This record gives sequence, C-alpha cells and structure tokens, in this order.
Amino acid sequence: RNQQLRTLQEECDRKLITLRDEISIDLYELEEEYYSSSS
Amino acid sequence: LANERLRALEDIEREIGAILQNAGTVILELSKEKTNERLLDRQAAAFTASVQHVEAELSAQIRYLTQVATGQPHEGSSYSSRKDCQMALKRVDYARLKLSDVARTCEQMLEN
Amino acid sequence: MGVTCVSQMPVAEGKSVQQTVELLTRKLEMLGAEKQGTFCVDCETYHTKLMYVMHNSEYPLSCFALFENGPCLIADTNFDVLMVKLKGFFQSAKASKIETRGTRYQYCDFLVKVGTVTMGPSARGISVEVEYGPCVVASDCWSLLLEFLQSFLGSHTPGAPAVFGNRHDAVYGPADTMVQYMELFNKIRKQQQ
Amino acid sequence: HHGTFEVIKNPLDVQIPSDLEGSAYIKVSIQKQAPDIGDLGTVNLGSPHWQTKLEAAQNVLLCKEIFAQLSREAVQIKSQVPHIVVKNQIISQPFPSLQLSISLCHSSNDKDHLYVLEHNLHLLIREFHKQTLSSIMMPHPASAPFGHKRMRLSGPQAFDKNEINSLQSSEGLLEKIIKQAKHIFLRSRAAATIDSLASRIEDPQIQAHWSNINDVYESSVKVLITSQGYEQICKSIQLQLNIGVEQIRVVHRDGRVITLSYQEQELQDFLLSQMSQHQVHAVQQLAKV
Amino acid sequence: NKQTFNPTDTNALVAAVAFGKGLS
Amino acid sequence: MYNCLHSFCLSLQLEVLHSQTLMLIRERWGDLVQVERYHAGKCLSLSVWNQQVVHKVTIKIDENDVSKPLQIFHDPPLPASDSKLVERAMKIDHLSIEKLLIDSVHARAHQKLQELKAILRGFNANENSSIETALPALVVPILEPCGNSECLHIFVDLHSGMFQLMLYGLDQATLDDMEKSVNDDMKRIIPWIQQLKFWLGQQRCKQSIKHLPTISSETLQLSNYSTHPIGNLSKNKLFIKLTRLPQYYIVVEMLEVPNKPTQLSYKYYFMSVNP
Amino acid sequence: INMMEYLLQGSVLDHSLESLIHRLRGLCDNMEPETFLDHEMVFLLKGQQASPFVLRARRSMDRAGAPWHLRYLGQPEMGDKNRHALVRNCVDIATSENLTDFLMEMGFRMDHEFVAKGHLFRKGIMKIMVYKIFRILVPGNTDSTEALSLSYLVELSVVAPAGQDMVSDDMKNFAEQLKPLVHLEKIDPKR
Repeated sequence: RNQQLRTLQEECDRKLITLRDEISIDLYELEEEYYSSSS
Repeated sequence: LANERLRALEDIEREIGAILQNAGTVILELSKEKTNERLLDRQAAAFTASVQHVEAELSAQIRYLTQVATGQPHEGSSYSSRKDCQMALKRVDYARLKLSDVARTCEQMLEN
Repeated sequence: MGVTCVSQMPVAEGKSVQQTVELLTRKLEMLGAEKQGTFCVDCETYHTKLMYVMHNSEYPLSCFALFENGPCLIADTNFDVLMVKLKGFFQSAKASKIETRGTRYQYCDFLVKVGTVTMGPSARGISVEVEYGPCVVASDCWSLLLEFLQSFLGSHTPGAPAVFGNRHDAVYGPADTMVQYMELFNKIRKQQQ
Repeated sequence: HHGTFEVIKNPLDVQIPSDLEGSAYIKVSIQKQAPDIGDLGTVNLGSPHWQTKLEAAQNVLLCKEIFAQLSREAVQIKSQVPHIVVKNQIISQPFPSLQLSISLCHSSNDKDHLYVLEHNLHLLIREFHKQTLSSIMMPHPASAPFGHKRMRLSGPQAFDKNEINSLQSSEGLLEKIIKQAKHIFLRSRAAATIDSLASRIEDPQIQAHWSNINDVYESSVKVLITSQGYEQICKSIQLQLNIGVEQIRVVHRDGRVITLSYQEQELQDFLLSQMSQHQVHAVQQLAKV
Repeated sequence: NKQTFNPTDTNALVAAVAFGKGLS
Repeated sequence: MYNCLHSFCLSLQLEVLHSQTLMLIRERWGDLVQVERYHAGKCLSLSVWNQQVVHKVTIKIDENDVSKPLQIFHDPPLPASDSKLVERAMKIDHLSIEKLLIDSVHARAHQKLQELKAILRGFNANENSSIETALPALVVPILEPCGNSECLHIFVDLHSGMFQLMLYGLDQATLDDMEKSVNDDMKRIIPWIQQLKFWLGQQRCKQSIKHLPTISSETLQLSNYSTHPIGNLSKNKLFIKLTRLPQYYIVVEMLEVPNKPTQLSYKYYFMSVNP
Repeated sequence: INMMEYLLQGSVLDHSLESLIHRLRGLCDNMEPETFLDHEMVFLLKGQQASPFVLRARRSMDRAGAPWHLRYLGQPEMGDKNRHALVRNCVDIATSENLTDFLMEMGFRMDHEFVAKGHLFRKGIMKIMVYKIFRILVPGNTDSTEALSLSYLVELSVVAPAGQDMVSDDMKNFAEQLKPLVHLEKIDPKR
C-alpha cells in the first residue's frame, strides 16, 4: 500500500511542476507584449 | 499468504467429498448385487485416505498457529502516505479548475 | 570560530583595578559599542604531567581538556562528572581555581570582552579579548584586528600570538582561544604581586 | 480521543461513534468591512460504502484537532494585536485594514475563501506530528541515548547561543498563518499600485516582470522605465524590488538601497520621482548618439 | 516442537561482550 | 402542573451551563475563569479578571413569580451604562456561556477606554483621538497631519484586562516598558507622549534624505564644545554629514512650540570642522 | 545528577531470526529499522588499586559526521529494590575525533576490539538491539573479520534517573511477550 501511494504522489508532483514551467514561459511573453503598447 | 486461504477452502471440498463417498459405500452395501468388491475396497480406501488427510491438515494448521500467536493488537498502520496522496490529488484538482477559468476568458476575448 | 586575540592590560602604575576597567569601558562606550550581557571563564588543574579543564560561558555546552603541548578535547558538560568518578587517580589540586568575570560589548561584527581575574576572593589582573566574526583563516585579517586594537588601546597593543605560528592555510578554531587563555593564566599565576 | 469503530455481520457493516458523523471543513477568509459581534446568529455549511463513510469520519476527527490547537493558542499565549473567539470563529487584525476570520464548519451542528491557507494548515499539523516518529531521533552509535542529532553535535563542535536558540524554536500554528496572510496582502497591493501607475500615465513607459521561484514569505520583481521607441538607447533606471512580510526593499542599478513600508503612498511616490529623472538621462544618452 | 535458541551460545556471547574472553 | 414542569425545566438548563464551563476550563480558556459556588438546581456563579493576573457574574432562579426565566446580576462588579452593550449581557435565550462571558467583559472594556480618553481630553482640548467598535481600541495621534501608521494604537484584551500598545517603528525594548508603566496607572501616559513626539521627528527626518549622499547621526563627538556656540543648542538634534566633500555638516534642531502640543519647530544650521 | 541503566540479555539462533524480526516489527513503534554498524574499543588503566579502571569507546563506520562516544559502567548494585534486571551506574559522553590520542596520553592501554552489526528498535523508553559480534585480528585493519558463533545476541535496555520504580515490571512484561522465541534473564557479568 505504501509503495503504490508514493508512486501516485510522485506522478502528481511531476505533472504540476511541468505545468508551472510552461505557464511561466507564456506568462513572461504576455507581460512583455502587453507592457509595450501605447494604448 | 493467500495459499493458506486456498488450502483451507480445498479442505472444505474434501470434507464434503468424504461425506459423498461414505454415502456411496453405504449405497453399495444394501443392494443384493454387491459385485464390485474390488471397488468396494476402493471406496473404503477413499473413506480412509480422506479422513486422515483432513485431520492431518487441521492438526498442522493448529501447530502453525501455536507458533505465530502472541495476543497483542499489532499497532502498525498506513495512514500518513494516504493523506499525502489525497492532498496531491486535490492540488491537481485546484489546478484544473483555474485552468478552465482562464480558458473561458481567453475564449471570449478571441471572438469579437 | 572567528579569529581571536587575548592579552593582558597592565595596571598602569597606580590606582586600582576598577578604575582601569571603568576607563576602558568608557572608551568603548565612547567609540559606539553597546552592552549585550556578561561572561565568565574558569580553569582547573589535575595531576596524578598536568591536565587542564576549562569552561566558557560563550559555549555553554562544552568542556575543554588541555595538555601543555599534547592534544585537546572538546566534550560535553558530562565530562567533569567523569572526573568525579575517578577520584583515585587524579587529585583536584586545590588552591588553583581562577576565574575572569566581566561584560561583553559588540560593535559591528566585533566582540570585545574586558574582564577581571580573581584568585578566588582577590583580584590581581585584567584580561582583554577581541574577536572578529566573518574571518576563519588565522592571520588573513590580522591587519583589521591590529587597527582596531590600536584604535581603542593606543599603546600596550600586543602582536602576533604564538598560536598563529603554524604558518599554513589552516582554519582557526575555538580550541586555540583556550590555549591562549591557559598561557595567560600561567603568566599571571607566575608573576603574582 | 480513542477513535474505535465496530464491525458487524449483516454482506458486512460498520458502526462509527457519534460526534463523528457528517462533514466538517475549515475556512479562512480576508475581508474589509468589519463584522458585528453577533456570533450566535446564522449557521455554517466503485468502492465499498464502508470506505466512504470511514474516511469521512476520519476527516471529521481530523478537523477538530486543528481548531482545538488554534483556539487554545489564541487565548493562552499573548501576542500583539490580540484575538477574539466565541465558539467557532477566530477574528484577527494583522493590519489596520485587514480582517481575517477562521471558522470550523460542521453539519451535525446546524439548526471568497483562500484555498492555499486551508491546504497549508493540514501540512503544518502533519509536519508537527512527524518529529516524534522519525529517524532523526535514533542514534547511530548503539551506546548513545535517544535525542535529536544536532543537539548532540553541539557538544564536540562548539556551537554557541545563537545557533542553539536557532535550533530550539517554539512557534505556533496561528503565527505562521498570520504571517503568510500578511505577505499575500502586501504583495497584492504592491502589484495593484504598479499596475495603476502603468495604466494612468504614458509619458514614460513602465514595465514589470515578476520572478518565477517564490516562497511563503518573500517575492521579487524587476521594474524598468523606458521610452516607447528608444528601448535600446535609454535604459539607465532599473529597480530590483524584494517584498517581504511587512517591508519592501529596493535596490537600484547604481548601488543604492532604500527600505519602504507597508503603506502604498511611499511606493507610489518613489516610482514617480524616478520617472522624473528618466527624461534627463534620456536627453543625455541621445546627445551622445 | 522445534528448538530455537541455545543457552551455551548465550553464555559464550555474554561472557565475551562483558569482557573480552574469546577475542584476544 | 405548570409549577412542577417549570422547575424541572429551569433546572436542566442550569446543568447544561455548568457542564459547559467545566469543559471549557480544560481545553481553551483555562484557569482564567473560575466557579465559586454550584448548589445544584438553584444557581451558579463565575469569576473573571481575578487579581492573580474580583469580577463576578451569577445565574440563578428563585422562588417567587414562577413565570420568570433565569436572572443575571452584574451588581457586585458594576458594569458601565450604555443602551446597547448592557441589554446584551442580559438575555440568556442562547444556551451558551462564553457568548455571555465575553459580552460582560467587552462592555467593561468599552468603558475602561473612555476614561483614558477622558484623561487625555483633560490634558488637552481639541483632540482627535478616536475609538473603534469592531475590536475595542483607541487610536491616538502624535503629530498633527498623519496617516494610519505613525499613530499610537491602544488595545485592551478581553480575556485578561491589561492594556497592549503598538507603534509601527518603535523598538521592542521601549514598548515593553511603556506597557508596564501605563499598566500601573492610567496617567503616566502623558509624560510618555512628549518623548515619542521627539521620536517621530528623527523618523521623519532620516527617511527624507535617504536618496542623497549623506550620513545621518544623533551625536557627534568633538572637543572644544563647551565654549563654542554649539554648546548652546537643544538636546533633540541631528547631525547630517556630507560625504562627497568631507568636514562639512548640516545640523537640524527640533524645538517644542509652547502654544499647542502637536507641532514642532525646525531650525537648520551650517557648520564646519577641522578629537 | 546520576543516572542508572537496567539491562536484560539473551540470544537467538540465526536460522529463525526472520520470525523474531517480524514479531518485533509488530510489537515496537511504527518506525523503520536502522541497521547500524559500529567499531568498538576497550581501554584499561592499571594503577595501584586491585581493580583497574575500564572505559569503552565506539565509532560509527556507516554514517559519516557522527562524534565518538565514551562510556563508563560501574559495578552492579546488590540492593534489593529491583531484582529482575541488571542495575548499574552509567556515564556517557559525546567526544570529538581525537579521543584515542588523548586517552593514550592519560595512561590508558587498549585491550581488545570487536565489530558489531545488527538492528535497532524503540518502544516507549525501551531500547531493543539485536546484533552479531565479529572478531578483529591484525588490529591495524578493520576488514579482517570472522564471525564468532552461530547466534545473534538480543539486548533490552532502559536508562533513567535514580529511583524510578515500576520500570523493571514493564521490562518483565515486554520480555514475557517474547517468551516462545527468546528467553531473557538477569545474568551476572561473572562467568
């Protein structure tokens, strides 16, 4: 039981970390694109 | 581990088998024509071997229990890892909710 | 952990110990130092060669066992209890208990401790300790220490402690301060008057 | 509280104790309109079924201990800006314009929230549970007694008072949660002032990029003031801001450090005073070109 | 009915860990 | 029939409350509320703000005019008089004691703050101190135009009576000694709020010149000093050393206008130097 | 103050050790085993008195960054307060990594060495340790090891301040929980 639960936890953590990196990259691009307009 | 359960249920089978074969013998020894006397010896041997191997298995199992019994509640458990895994699942759910919301606001801006 | 210098300030040909101590503390407070507590240092000698057992209030969970030229142990507070257990192989060598007492000042990563030395009830000397914080290599920062010592002492400034004499790239540790204290205590117990 | 349940033959059935049947969850929230002391009014709200009801009861038994710890620590231990508790609420005032409320909600007792803090609360209490049941306590040398590692290293590696006190900390559940709440508030206001400045004045541009690695106590930004079409020539004002728990630290591209406060007028005037120097440095960098 | 220790071992190990009989 | 039912009825409610108090004494509250008498079926009495840190409440039914519900008497302690906070330590319809214990002490606190406000307005008219009614607290300004910081905040904690102070920039060593003094009598608060007014000055000065090449300090150290004119300035003054070009000083001196207690007067000076 | 140590000892054959380990896992606290590995030395100082002074010094070969450990144990007490375990006076000290040189310069002489390898368990304030003793010859090296017997040794220990009654009773109950497999007794260090 312990081994199965730890494997599931590790998979969830990996998914969250990759999602955070992708969202950060785009988030960086969005700010730059928005902050340099004359409105 | 599970072998213990399997052997126990097989012993159940052999219990009812012994009853069946004894009934068969006493079918034979009422009919006038009890010709298959070699096979009457066969059914007597079935009675014999069945009863002995049943009693053999139960006595062995009792000895095994007499070497594994201690009379204490065994206070191990597996609760912490299960809490941790549940935490991780609801963290992923939070993520899925926020993502859907961003998706819809981008969806509505792209459409005018 | 940092580099430390220990010296003895003479009584200055008159007055008493308290007057010299208050002059030094007034100079320190004039420079910009501030009080942050007190301190105490003691020592005892044992014999059947001589062994020294010392405690420091700066390290409240340690005991230091020293030889004249041999090794040095840093144990925990239980060590003295072990000595109490021996009691048949090492006498306590009574009338050899000495202490230094005083207050400690901190001035921007420096530690200055000026104390009075007592042969029990009678005081017969003054000890000055200056310790720098961020530098661990002996003699690397010797110039800053010399400048600060010349700042608040003028004359009577010491120089080049003998423990530094191992001219390698070694890391200065807290066991060397105890060697300096033992040498100072031996000097005071030799000169007397 | 012994948590015994009992199991009976029907295919199978269980029996949980009373006081432990329903559904209870904690709830933390930040608002601004202060509430009345009218605490009594209103109310708050493919596997074997024994799995479901058993774990629901275990969850209910968990959410009681958290609120018992929080509510005992509210009244027993002094702090600054004291706390109040009636039955199921905790009310608090970190800042003169910040009210947070903590509330236990249960369903055997009836007659906009920050999910991060509620999630973190369980982890605080579980990490408090670990350190009586972990490997750190065991001593590798057989002779040595039980006890934390560092506090037996402190003997023959002569630690001193600072390290000792940094090694024995007694900090409680309310403390850390109040601190995380403070930092969240302060960060959100700093963001709102920067963005209002960016949206209201367009004579010089202003641009911000946030960091990517972040903690429960700190955060950082880089702010950069440039003209609309001259971004390569005139770029000599750039700020690294570092947001803590109730202060702001500002480091400037030419060796100069300032320390603001949790009030937003200071930070709203700082940036404006810098937007006043950009124009002169802009004319210099073009008088060269 | 199977034996699972041996008191002469007990004697050897105890008298050899409480002073070095059998190790020099 | 009514008399018998009413009694039993008025006795089960009383038991409910005693049990709750005992339970609370264990977990959260703890050795701060005490029971002093419980004869079963008739009454109980609780004590609060005892002087081991002396205030009492009593719940009771008595044998006349059966149609009455439980009665509470705040007469021995004597509560403050307001027509909102005092008819709410009366009703016992809700069956919970803490929601009565806290209302009694809350209505005492909201008055202990008013007579501090009276000590102040006695000292000086035209004040602008104010009082908050979500949490019991009094905010008092120290200089005349200011913002929500920079103001001394005075709190009273409902569980133990005492006062608690805060000021945003003040060091801890001074707050704790402010706190004891004011927690012995409510009129050493005044000798303390002219010293801080000289504290808020240095804070408004140093932060104003932090974007310039300078070194602020609260004391220079020079000989002469007893014959030269600089021996004739006040004691609340700041030395501002100019770093780019050495041996030049700007000295700022703060004096108290004696007409009115919430301003200062500023004098600027220019000095040079070579112990 | 002074502390006291209460001890119970036994041994187990090594062809039935798995059952004992499973039982100890089921009875002790919910903590994973440690599997220690230690070097041990004994120092003796022979003075004028008949009974020489004796000290024990241990070192961990498995975890780096663990200080040395001294230990001194006195003679067992003949008093009739607790009669079901060895009760002795113990002093234990954590020491830096130049212990051998200082001990030699005081006047102590090394007597014998051994290496112990086994498992460790905790239950309340009770320490269970099950280990095997090796033999060191060619004392310079620590890889010349041979096993000493065909059995593992089992220790139950409790260290506590002086006084502190009703401890040997709980130790007796825990020992009786393991009776069908190991038989633990009070045994004197003499023969």
